[PDB]
Amino acid sequence: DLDTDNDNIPDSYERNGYTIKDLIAVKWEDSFAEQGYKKYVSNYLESNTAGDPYTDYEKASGSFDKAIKTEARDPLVAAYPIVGVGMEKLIISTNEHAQGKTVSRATTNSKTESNTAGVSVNVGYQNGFTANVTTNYSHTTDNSTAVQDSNGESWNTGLSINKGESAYINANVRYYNTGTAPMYKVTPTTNLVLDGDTLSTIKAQENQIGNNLSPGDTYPKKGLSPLALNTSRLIPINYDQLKKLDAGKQIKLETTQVSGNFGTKNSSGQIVTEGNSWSDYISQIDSISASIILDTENESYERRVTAKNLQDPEDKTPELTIGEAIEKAFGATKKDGLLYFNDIPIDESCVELIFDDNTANKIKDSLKTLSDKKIYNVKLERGMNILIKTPTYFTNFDDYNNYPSTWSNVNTTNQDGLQGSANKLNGETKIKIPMSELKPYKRYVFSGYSKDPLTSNSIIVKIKAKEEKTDYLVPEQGYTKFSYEFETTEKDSSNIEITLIGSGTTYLDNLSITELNSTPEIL
Amino acid sequence: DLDTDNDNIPDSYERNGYTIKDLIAVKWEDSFAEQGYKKYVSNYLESNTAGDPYTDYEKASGSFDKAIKTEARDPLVAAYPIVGVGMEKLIISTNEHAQGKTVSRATTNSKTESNTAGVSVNVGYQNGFTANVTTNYSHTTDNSTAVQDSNGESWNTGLSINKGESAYINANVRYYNTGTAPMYKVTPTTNLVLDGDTLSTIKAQENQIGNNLSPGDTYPKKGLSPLALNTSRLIPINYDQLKKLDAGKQIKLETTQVSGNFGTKNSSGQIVTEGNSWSDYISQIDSISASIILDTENESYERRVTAKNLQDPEDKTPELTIGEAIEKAFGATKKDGLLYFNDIPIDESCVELIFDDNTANKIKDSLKTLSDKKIYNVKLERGMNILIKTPTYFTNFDDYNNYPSTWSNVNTTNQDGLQGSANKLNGETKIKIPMSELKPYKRYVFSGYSKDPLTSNSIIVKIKAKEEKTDYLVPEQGYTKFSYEFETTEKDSSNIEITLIGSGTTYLDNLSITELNSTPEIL
Amino acid sequence: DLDTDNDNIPDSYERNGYTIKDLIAVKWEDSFAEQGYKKYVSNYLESNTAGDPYTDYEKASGSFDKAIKTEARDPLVAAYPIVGVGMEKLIISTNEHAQGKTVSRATTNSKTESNTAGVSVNVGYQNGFTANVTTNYSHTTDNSTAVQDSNGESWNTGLSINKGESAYINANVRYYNTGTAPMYKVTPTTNLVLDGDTLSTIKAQENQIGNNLSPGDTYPKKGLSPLALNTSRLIPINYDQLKKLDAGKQIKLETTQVSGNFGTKNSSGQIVTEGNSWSDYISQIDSISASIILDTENESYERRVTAKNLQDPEDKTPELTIGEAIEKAFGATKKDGLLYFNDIPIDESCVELIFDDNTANKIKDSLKTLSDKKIYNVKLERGMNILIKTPTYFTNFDDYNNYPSTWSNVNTTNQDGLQGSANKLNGETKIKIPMSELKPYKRYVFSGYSKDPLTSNSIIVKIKAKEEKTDYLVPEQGYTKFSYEFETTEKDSSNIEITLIGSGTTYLDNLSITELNSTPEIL
Amino acid sequence: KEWERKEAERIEQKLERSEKEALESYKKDSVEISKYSQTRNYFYDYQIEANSREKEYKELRNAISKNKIDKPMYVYYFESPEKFAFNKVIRTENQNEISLEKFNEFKETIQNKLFKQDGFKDISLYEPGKGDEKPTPLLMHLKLPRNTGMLPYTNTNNVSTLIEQGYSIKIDKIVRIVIDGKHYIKAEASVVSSLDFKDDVSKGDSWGKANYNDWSNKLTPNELADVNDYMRGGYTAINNYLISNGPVNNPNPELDSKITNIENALKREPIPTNLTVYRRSGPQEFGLTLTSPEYDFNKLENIDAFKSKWEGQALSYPNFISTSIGSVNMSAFAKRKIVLRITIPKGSPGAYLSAIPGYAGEYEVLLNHGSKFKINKIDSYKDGTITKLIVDATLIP
Ligand SMILES: [Ca+2]
Ligand SMILES: [Ca+2]
Ligand SMILES: [Ca+2]
Ligand SMILES: [Ca+2]
Ligand SMILES: [Ca+2]
Ligand SMILES: [Ca+2]
Ligand SMILES: [Ca+2]
Ligand SMILES: [Ca+2]
Ligand SMILES: [Ca+2]
Repeated sequence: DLDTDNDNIPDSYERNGYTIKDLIAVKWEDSFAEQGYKKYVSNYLESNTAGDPYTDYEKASGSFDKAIKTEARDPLVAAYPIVGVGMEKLIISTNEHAQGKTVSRATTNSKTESNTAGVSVNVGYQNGFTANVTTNYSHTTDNSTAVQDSNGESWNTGLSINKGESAYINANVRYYNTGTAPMYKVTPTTNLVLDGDTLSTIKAQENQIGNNLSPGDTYPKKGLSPLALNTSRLIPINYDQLKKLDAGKQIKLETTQVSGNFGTKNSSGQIVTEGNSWSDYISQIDSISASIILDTENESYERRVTAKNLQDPEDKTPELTIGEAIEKAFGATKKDGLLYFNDIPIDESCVELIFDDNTANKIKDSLKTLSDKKIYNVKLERGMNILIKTPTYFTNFDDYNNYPSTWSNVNTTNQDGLQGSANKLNGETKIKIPMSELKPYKRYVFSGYSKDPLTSNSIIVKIKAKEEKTDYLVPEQGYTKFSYEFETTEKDSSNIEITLIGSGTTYLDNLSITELNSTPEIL
Repeated sequence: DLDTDNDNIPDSYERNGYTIKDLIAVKWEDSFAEQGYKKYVSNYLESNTAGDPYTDYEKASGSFDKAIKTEARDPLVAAYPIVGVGMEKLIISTNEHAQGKTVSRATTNSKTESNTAGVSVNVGYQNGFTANVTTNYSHTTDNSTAVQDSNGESWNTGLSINKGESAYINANVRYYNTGTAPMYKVTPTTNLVLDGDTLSTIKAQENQIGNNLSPGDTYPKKGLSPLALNTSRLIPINYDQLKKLDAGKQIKLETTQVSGNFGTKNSSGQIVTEGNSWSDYISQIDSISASIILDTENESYERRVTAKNLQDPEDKTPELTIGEAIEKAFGATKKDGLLYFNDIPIDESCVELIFDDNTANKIKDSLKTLSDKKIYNVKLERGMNILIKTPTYFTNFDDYNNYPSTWSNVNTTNQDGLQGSANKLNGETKIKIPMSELKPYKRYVFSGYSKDPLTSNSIIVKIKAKEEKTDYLVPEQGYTKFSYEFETTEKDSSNIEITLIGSGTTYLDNLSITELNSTPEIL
Repeated sequence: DLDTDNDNIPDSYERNGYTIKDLIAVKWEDSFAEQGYKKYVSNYLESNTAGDPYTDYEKASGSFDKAIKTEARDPLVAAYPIVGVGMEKLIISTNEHAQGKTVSRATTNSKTESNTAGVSVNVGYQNGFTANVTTNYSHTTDNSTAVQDSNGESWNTGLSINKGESAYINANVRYYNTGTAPMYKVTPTTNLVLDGDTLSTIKAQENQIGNNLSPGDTYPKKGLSPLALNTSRLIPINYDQLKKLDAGKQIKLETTQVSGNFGTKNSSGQIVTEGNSWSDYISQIDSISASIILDTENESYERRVTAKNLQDPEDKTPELTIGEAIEKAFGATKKDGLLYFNDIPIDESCVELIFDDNTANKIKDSLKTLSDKKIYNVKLERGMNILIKTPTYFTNFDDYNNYPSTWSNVNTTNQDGLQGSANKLNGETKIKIPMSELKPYKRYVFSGYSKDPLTSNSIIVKIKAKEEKTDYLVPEQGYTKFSYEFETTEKDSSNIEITLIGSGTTYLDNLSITELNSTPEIL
Repeated sequence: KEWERKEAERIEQKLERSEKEALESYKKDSVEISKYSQTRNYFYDYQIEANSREKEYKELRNAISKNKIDKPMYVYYFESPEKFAFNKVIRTENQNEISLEKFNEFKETIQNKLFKQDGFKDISLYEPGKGDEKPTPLLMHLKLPRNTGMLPYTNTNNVSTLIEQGYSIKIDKIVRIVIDGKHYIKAEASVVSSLDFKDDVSKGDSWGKANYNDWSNKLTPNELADVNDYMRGGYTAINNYLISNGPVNNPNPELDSKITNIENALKREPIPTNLTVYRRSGPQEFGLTLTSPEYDFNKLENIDAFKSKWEGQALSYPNFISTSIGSVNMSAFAKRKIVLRITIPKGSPGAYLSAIPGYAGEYEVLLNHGSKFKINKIDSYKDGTITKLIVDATLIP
């Protein structure tokens, strides 16, 4: 009944009940929860609950721009812009205007590459912390380059550079958005850096891209002709970085400064984007909000959710757990003890979490007073980062099995697993996976869960690959997470075999193969 | 019932009690200091207690910019931004367009070198003056660079300059903001100088530095590639200064005129930085505030502190001691006589204090009047300069110790110390500090406090280094401070030996090793 | 009750009493004089009682630009700022680019020397005129050069200019303000003048300085690098003025046109310095006020005060004497018949007084009608010039005794002094001041006061220096003022000694040595 | 003054020819049109129709009713203390200090009470400072609610805000601030709106008929029968019984049951809103006669005596009160100089008696006997040369 902010919602209806329906706010009684309204909780001291340029009423009632993703309907998630550049092809040409010698190479792009590259994987997991510590944390602003058609050939031995004069570099770029914000006056800048050495800076101006860049799409609409570095002219290189590109290093292209605007609804008609811009709300968001990233193997997402600093009892901001923050950041359907995407399950056991030193240390410190020892029951704080990676292959010995091959000695008739059923181990359990559907020159990690209702039963797991290995495993009554890494090689090699041998009493569940990073190739 | 300025605070409250909660101002009654609620003071003669373009209650309520550091919410602390430039590595090339001869040297930048260079050291410190003086006073606006990757070789060998024609000098620079304020329309003018000879000036204008420089971060966000001086394009050099650089001297950079605007709320909605400027307040705030600089080896801060003008009873402004001003301007947990940061402990017997001549004269005038004979319980005056240097190593035979080696013959079981325990001595005390832990070619001061209730139980100390020495300090009834200085060379040298012996009765405490400057290496 | 101007202060409170406490006027009844408060008078026939753009009430309330010094709180003085330009180091080069014959010399700048350059002293000073008469007037705008670091060497030797073409000049320049007002938008036009001939006019535009020049502050703050003339570009010279630097002449500098803005607080927020100009008030202050310059050996002060014309009973304006105008325009403490600064004593027998011809004629006209025979009880009218030269050494046989060399035959057991005591004599008196503190190539005047209670007791004085001089003086019963002059030579010279021999009955008081100007150097 | 000018030329390009002509008419005749909009509703309806300033009033009022705002605002203005029922001066123009006792008495006069704002008025949006017009030490700082008229309009080189205030204000608090050396009262106030019809009475009749079509069905036969007796002639007998202290002096059980039935019938359907109504009262209701000298309000000392006697007191009506929703002057009470403007809060007993067909009454509301009215404001106007008073009162528990 009492209202403080400049909005229709009273402060009594800004906590513990918030019904936006037919443009009026009324109180929940938990009756129309299946009738299509998710949880909104907003500041009753701040009209702008988040750092977005909107009040809590407008963003929770649909009275804003149509191009904004509807996940920002909740007042705890701010519409935060992320602009990324993707690499598709590279050409080396010895001329400056464009006869001459020119080669072309195809290049794949990796967004969450440098974030999980500093992930050190141990064989045993301590306490309830089922996550590793990355050395460095990086968002989807930077992009990594991987050469697929890397046949054995020096880049110099065809380019024929003798002493001092090296060729020029041209490429094609794409401009995507991973976030809930459309860019209209797209004027970014980026640095093309090889192993620390900056080669050039690239600005795309305004007319070359257009008056709009929507969330979740590129300027080349899906599969079309890429925009090259021709329509700021050509990028030179010297005779010191060609061997770096050839042997061990890769070209990084990082977006330095992003300038853009947005369109807000006026009193009369459609959006207006002249007298406002995306220039100052970035620091308002990132100083009050955390950073939660999702990387499904098809596409990635990044969100900023406002959080609480513990040293402020006047700060009456909403408080959430890790899983609740994930659900409000991304949007998931909640069934009995579990959360699901359209096809991707979300759990602390199905998709993996990556934290930097600060977040991992805070989660380790905060897990001491908890009695459940689960990852997602950690209260959300400010200044912490979550990187959730989705495995490229996962089985749970249940209704989900996306493994292209068929396992050996699967005994579904069991009930003492974390989810559904589990494999009653009897002897050897085998699978083979072809090299064709696995990316060459990369690192993969296989993880899984084991139980043993005995004292000192043991398993051996052999990973037959181009570094084949055998690992010993001693499970106990408690559930043990095991995770082992290996490196992939070229297509013209053999398959990869995963074998495991036990005494016939242990139980296995939640087997997940994931790609983590790419290994350098000798050239 | 009575208020004076353009503010909501009553006049009666505004002296000796000040608390803001739920956007109401209530008095202070010393009962809720442990719940994160803290008292301030405000001047009841003007709406702006500080020199900022914001009122005291509004800046003490949090209804303003969040990018500012949160310890600047105190109304007695004003927002003050400083732009600095730092060179990273130097490249010399003989072509204006970029073949030819190009050499590269790797440098490191330091903020407080010229201020410390005018500071002399002494074996003992008379009376209550436990500091030294600086010859000239400078802030961290100017910086000094020291080359680590430079073995014995002249610059003329790699450049081949005979009589008059020289190469072109290029440098990699970054821009940093060490203060509690942002700026957006950054247009910095920076002079590149060497012992007075202004080589050139550079304007970064708008297209290279970006439309934002938030406090707490430099121009590259954490670890990325620094800006190169290739985009005003190049600066020349002649064959009269190269040997000057070769022998003893170094290149310094300092900015002169910096433009920028400040953010503030509008009437209803967004925030605008168009009709604002950080250019019409500098002459107001420097003529009304003192200056404090703190230099931890990792990061530095500097704030401007308004004080009480002594020779005017009409100007009813509150008075401050030194330590209270430091605690309110920086933010330090106050234990029993202890000011602790997140990691750095700051006291009088834990850090280094640097003043100029005038501060020394005034503090010798005002220090004699104190009956406790302590440096911090002196009333603060307008426009006075203080610098604090955190020692890179400091031990006190207590909870804090950050030394590379373990001290020898340590007897911590004592209570007759200034802070609890003190080191009882029965014999020799040794340390062997390596060049793996130290930067090359620096000047260091080891300081400590000696105490002994005995007549002439003399102590000798040997500092074996590249400039090895022996000294004698006699003990006194008082708690006497000794400070010694030494130098080193490049890091391929042996351990530095610190040996000391008294006669088994003397007591020592607060052993600190700090850095001062770089010696001019011979090249 | 009765009001005339655009002010709140009544007519009775505008005259013979003025106290402005808590923005409220009240009559001065002389019971709050010792509590740090001061009484004024301001005109009741004009809102702007002075030439500044500030009425009496806002300039007396403290409600104006706080960068204006506190000495302008009285309504008598107008905020009149001055830009002066000085030089430190000259470098001579024979190229149009930078290689060439370059010579670098350091040169000292003298602000107030040309006003008192053509002054002559007398052995006996007739009547009650204890001052000196000058032949020309000069402000702090002009600045003269004195070359010190110059051994025996012609200037043509360092350049080898043979027949027709000389080299180019370049200098290190700095900007100072001597006035109680700030200007922001500086437009400094200066001219580099050579003994009646002008070489070049330098416009420093806006970018080289910026929109900030605080009053009393050098553009480099304290000890930094001077601003070189390397950032309207080069100034030439022929083989006619190159040789005139050698023998007698000094090159001077004179600013001609300067404009700026003054900060005016708006109704709500910040001070507006854009819509302004310091050109409509130059004749407002220049044509109605007087001119008082005080020359300390460390700094110069310039003030303008409103006065009364005697031949106009219509104009009701405040009446001022000399000493009261000095105390109002500078701020002084009133001891018993004494005017003091914080350390500088100012009195008719303690400082040097320099007057122009018309003002000296006026005072000699007015010295007849005074029955007290004093120089400070002279009424002030429009259109004077005042120079107060504080001596570099002054003793009065009192608490002030700052002579670095001790006297001989000191007898202070007396009481018939002008103030305190008088120096009793028995025989000789020897003073030997060393060359370690005499600046070479200067001129010094020693003045003194004598009494003699004997009919024909006479003294002899010997000033033994490079140009020694004997003199025979006949003192009288009253106080007689005498002045002698002498010069000096370079560092290799001997100490300068002063011997005075009386006969045991004469009394000496107020002995002061001062510096006047520079002598030409044989080179 | 940027936003006022911006919205002034935003509204000005959508103001038509007659609306803008009325805008310069208010620009040249602000005070007279303001007082006319204050006091026009108490004249005859044909006086309204033949009024020259009525066209300007209706054009400006329509412009005010079409230029609205969705959010509450805070506005600053200076208005006479005589306009807010403070018939004295706190500090004069030359006086700059306000003592504690005058602040206390102004506080206790303005405490827990409502003050009407009627007619056209020009108001600045921001707090006046140094050079702005500050004629009085009363700086009213009002929260105008949502859906309230708001007209920025530019006059010469200045800009102001014309509105049609028709609302009472509740001053929440006041403070004493110093502006240009003078003590000003800054009054934080809240607008309390009332359902006032003034002259448009057909739509008020429609509202009363919609709210009271079933009212006669809700009454018992005793209550409905006594109400039917009441408007058709029993009002005279019942009012003569109640005024002459009937139930105390010579109690009539038939008339006691009659007034009980009337009170119950009024209590059956409470009014669902806070209303502003106009009762044409005579001198005998104020203890005076027509031949008494105090009734002739053409002189000013009679109005001063009326203020000294009746302001700040409670008016007691021991009989049932007949009120008219129309402020328009009628032939029945043209000679009466007292028009009592009564404010009635929510849930009060009473009825709109014109919903029952067959009665020749003109838009009448009946009120329970023994009522107490709080006298709040007394303005004055000129019906021709006859000076009449506007006694703005209210209903108090
Ligand atoms: Ca609310
Ligand atoms: Ca809100
Ligand atoms: Ca399991
Ligand atoms: Ca106040
Ligand atoms: Ca204030
Ligand atoms: Ca200790
Ligand atoms: Ca006056
Ligand atoms: Ca006056
Ligand atoms: Ca004396």
